[PDB]
Amino acid sequence: GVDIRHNKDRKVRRKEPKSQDIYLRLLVKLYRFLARRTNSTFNQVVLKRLFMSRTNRPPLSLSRMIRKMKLPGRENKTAVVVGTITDDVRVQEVPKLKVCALRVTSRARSRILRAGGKILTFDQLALDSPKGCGTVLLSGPRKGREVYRHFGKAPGTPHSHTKPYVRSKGRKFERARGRRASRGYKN
Amino acid sequence: SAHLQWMVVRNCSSFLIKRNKQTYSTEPNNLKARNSFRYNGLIHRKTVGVEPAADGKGVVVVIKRRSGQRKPATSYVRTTINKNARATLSSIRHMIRKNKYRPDLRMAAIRRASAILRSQKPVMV
Amino acid sequence: TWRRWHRRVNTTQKRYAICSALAASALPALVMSKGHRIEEVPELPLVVEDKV
Amino acid sequence: YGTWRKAASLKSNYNLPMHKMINTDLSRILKSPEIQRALRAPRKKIHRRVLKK
Amino acid sequence: PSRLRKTRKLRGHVSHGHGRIGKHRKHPGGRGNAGGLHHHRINFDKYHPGYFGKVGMKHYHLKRNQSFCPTVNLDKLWTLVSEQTRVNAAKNKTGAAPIIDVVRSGYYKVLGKGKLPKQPVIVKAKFFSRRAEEKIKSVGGACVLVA
Amino acid sequence: AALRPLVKPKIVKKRTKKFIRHQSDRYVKIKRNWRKPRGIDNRVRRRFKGQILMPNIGYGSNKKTKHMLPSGFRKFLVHNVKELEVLLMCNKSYCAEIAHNVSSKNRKAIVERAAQLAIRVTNPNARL
Amino acid sequence: EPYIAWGYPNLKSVNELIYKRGYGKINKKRIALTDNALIARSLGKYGIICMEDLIH
RNA sequence: CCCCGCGGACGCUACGCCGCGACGAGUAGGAGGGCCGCUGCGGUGAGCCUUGAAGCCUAGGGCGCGGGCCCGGGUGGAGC
RNA sequence: CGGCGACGUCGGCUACCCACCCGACCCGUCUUGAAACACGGACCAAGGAGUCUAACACGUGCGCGAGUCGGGGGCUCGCAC
RNA sequence: GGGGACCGUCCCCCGACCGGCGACCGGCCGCCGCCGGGCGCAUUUCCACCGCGGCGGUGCGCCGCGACCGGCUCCGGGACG
RNA sequence: UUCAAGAGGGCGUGAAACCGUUAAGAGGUAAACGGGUGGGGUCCGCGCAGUCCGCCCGGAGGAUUCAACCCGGCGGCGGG
Ligand SMILES: [K+]
Ligand SMILES: [K+]
Ligand SMILES: [K+]
Ligand SMILES: [K+]
Ligand SMILES: [K+]
Ligand SMILES: [K+]
Ligand SMILES: [K+]
Ligand SMILES: [K+]
Ligand SMILES: [K+]
Ligand SMILES: [Mg+2]
Ligand SMILES: [Mg+2]
Ligand SMILES: [Mg+2]
Ligand SMILES: [Mg+2]
Ligand SMILES: [Mg+2]
Ligand SMILES: [Mg+2]
Ligand SMILES: [Mg+2]
Ligand SMILES: [Mg+2]
Ligand SMILES: [Mg+2]
Ligand SMILES: [Mg+2]
Ligand SMILES: [Mg+2]
Ligand SMILES: [Mg+2]
Ligand SMILES: [Mg+2]
Ligand SMILES: [Mg+2]
Ligand SMILES: [Mg+2]
Ligand SMILES: [Mg+2]
Ligand SMILES: [Mg+2]
Ligand SMILES: [Mg+2]
Ligand SMILES: [Mg+2]
Ligand SMILES: [Mg+2]
Repeated sequence: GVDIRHNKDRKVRRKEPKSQDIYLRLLVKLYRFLARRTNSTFNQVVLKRLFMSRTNRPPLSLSRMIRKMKLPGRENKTAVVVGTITDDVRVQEVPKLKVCALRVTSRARSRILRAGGKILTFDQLALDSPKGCGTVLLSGPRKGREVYRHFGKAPGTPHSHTKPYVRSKGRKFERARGRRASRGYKN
Repeated sequence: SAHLQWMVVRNCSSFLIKRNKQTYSTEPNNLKARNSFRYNGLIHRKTVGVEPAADGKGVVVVIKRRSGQRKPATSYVRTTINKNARATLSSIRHMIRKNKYRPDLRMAAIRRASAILRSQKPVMV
Repeated sequence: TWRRWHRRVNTTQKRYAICSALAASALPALVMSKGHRIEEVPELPLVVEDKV
Repeated sequence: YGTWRKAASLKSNYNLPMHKMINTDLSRILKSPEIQRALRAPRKKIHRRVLKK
Repeated sequence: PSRLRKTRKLRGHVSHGHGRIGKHRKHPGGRGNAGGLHHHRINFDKYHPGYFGKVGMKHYHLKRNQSFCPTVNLDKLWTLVSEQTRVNAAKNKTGAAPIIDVVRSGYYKVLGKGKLPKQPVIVKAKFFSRRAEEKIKSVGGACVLVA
Repeated sequence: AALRPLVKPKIVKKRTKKFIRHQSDRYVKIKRNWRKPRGIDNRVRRRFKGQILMPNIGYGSNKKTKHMLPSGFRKFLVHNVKELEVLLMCNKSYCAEIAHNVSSKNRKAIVERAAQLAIRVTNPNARL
Repeated sequence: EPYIAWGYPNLKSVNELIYKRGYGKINKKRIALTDNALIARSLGKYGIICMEDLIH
């Protein structure tokens, strides 16, 4: 007998996409080969993002992509996102962008192309930059989800600002005892 | 595309046989008759198949031409070889190797031709 | 009787299933893999005159 | 059902779904000189366990 | 699909996953939200503060239509008109500014979140916030009220 | 005489006897089919010495000789002549056998065809 | 103290332990020291390139 | 600048195949896999069957760690 | 490298009966603790117990995406499907 | 209320340059391959039989024996410091 | 009579428990069970002088036609 613990032997991580999308599986095959047969760590990151779930591949708005592309030294670089690129109607000027995405919204696609931009899929990105040279790997806001407002410390604990689960919002719904000093306590 | 069509029929096909911990594929131009991307006789732009002749002697070497991929009526060119075994294998070797027409199927077609010819010669007592 | 026998499928889902079905019906390997004996058919996006 | 450059004229809001992979020819992509130039050499020798003498 | 559920895997296991000691019994602890101030007090206090007690003034016969006042922010303001409208105004030589009627688009109040492009515009709304009015005048526009 | 396999390795079976169910000897109502004992005090489940053994993955056969018949072949069930030609290129590793429901007239043609293709049949003389 | 037996090995004990039962932790794997290249690849930066260097 | 030889095993169901190292108790409980099993529906097997289906019986031959499964013989008589 | 092979023998660790050596208390259940002088169980067959609806929460898959969704209604020879 | 103008997407055409004939196809050439028919009718080629032939592979119907090599292990002699 | 009464008016199939008879084996620690052998028996193995097949060598026979050229057809690849 040996003195070890076996509760952490099996690392919990995606070794493949749980999706049955045959097109996603094809470009997983392409980037499984690229990650193995190159020393590019860019291919390793892209490959493991391809396995990720939809909640782990948040959409990237056009405004956020433009703002990251406008940073110094990123001219003539390809914006790579492993997910959906989304139109942001809050912006009025779209510059010229070279973009690779898993998926682009129709309105966002029209805006990028009309501004002289270029849109690539991940198969075309492999031919353009097999090692991912001259690319900016972007990601949508991972915690930009309603669930994360409810996560954290319990709402009925001091110094916790987490949203409780309520069927309705109003003066009659969970605004009394434990929420104000007049009604017992507040914390 | 061959890779895309493979992802559709790798597990869902009328030619698929899955029995006794084994898997076989019964499409017309499958050498070795195995379910595999390399040996699938439907998904590739160029394929080679070896079948016994219509009568009980010789082999039929069918290749897939490159032009009418969506026109199955004229997509396959069938030739019949009815000579001695050594000469028959040489013709199949030259068709595959000299033309550079799917060289990865050279020995599979040659072995299948040998099996067909070996089955055509009369049994003994 | 109130087992919820029916399911609603988004219209964009359903239109996208039709597009996939139509695109697959023009590829010989997929139609053959359904076992349709399209051996001697002249052309698989198979179109005939309006006279029919 | 429209084209990719025309919306459908009989569905008032439908357009053809977009490909997430334009060229689904894995063999051709992998054999392209752009891919092959960036690759390291294949490691095809099999190293089996050595019997410790 | 019942073939994908835990019941198919719990056959042959006597307690069906509920345990030998505690068993699976009808209603231990009460039914529904029973004992929210008694034996379930910690859960209600921990996860649902404010649940117990009255706060505020009640109002009989509330009519939600009377309080109907949808709002739009300034960042989304130019989306209420066509793209032709905004390019024409920008390249217009004169001082002619387009009119945006947010009531027509379905909004009553104009809020002032975001920033406006540097071009004048006439905004028609039932209500304006103080900062929305200031930002509209900063780009040389005007705010006019409607009923 | 009979068609020989490509290779005939020595087949090693870790256990040659069936795993009988606990107390299947004492009751007709309990069949020999294996069932894992889950009782709190069951001595077979607790693995006391001298008791009925429990199947586990350690008894697994060598992957090189798994599903191998004593003759060195592996079996593929066939129902007609068409399914017999899938074994044409697997002649020396896989043997055909005819399904029980196949008629006497039809399995005569299967046996005749398999003799031609050098495919071994496990039940060649099965309705005659 | 109650769980171990220990002492001061001599030169012969070190040699026979390393040569007969010497295994290296190479890439978190237990690899038998059958070649000097296994020692030099992982310990060459420290000047140790053979079994004799490891024993020294 | 292969050529007296025109030739040269296998492979790669990539959900595949191959290599190396460590490890393996388990109630309550959790999860995964199941080419384990039952019934019915959409497809598919140019599937099986009165030249004998289902079912049942069997000192018959085997396969799987196992759930179980295939085949021989008998009975049976219309489906699987 | 040797011996032996048809009406007597050769191989078949499986499977039938028997013998011997070693090991071996009857399961299920509650329980700190069951072989218990703790309960249920004579035997066999067939039946027999986490289901459906609604509402939430989180995870995963799919479509679209600052939008999304026709589920109620209506239009399509009114209906083999 | 119309009818116009403009703008955005389109449309089939009249035409040139641009990258390529592509996994959208034809005609000509060039090389190669296969097939059919002639010629070639024998130191070529092919078919079947025989040798208790050789070289390779697989494997011996059953029961046995030996040899050397390597791994692990338990022991025994001899000699040196 | 019937194809069949091993379908004979509560009659398709006809399981298990339980019982009768026949056959084989055994029997003073109740039976039953796990592991290991041994004996006997029913069967299985076309068991019974025990593989196949690639090249080459030798012997004894047949058949065209072997290569290369000519004509025709069809393919693969390349072409400013
Ligand atoms: K963790
Ligand atoms: K549970
Ligand atoms: K276990
Ligand atoms: K079916
Ligand atoms: K099994
Ligand atoms: K039967
Ligand atoms: K009792
Ligand atoms: K509706
Ligand atoms: K009857
Ligand atoms: Mg251990
Ligand atoms: Mg553990
Ligand atoms: Mg359990
Ligand atoms: Mg039970
Ligand atoms: Mg219980
Ligand atoms: Mg077994
Ligand atoms: Mg029993
Ligand atoms: Mg216990
Ligand atoms: Mg365990
Ligand atoms: Mg109890
Ligand atoms: Mg007590
Ligand atoms: Mg007990
Ligand atoms: Mg007692
Ligand atoms: Mg009690
Ligand atoms: Mg009872
Ligand atoms: Mg009682
Ligand atoms: Mg039952
Ligand atoms: Mg009868
Ligand atoms: Mg009866
Ligand atoms: Mg009896």
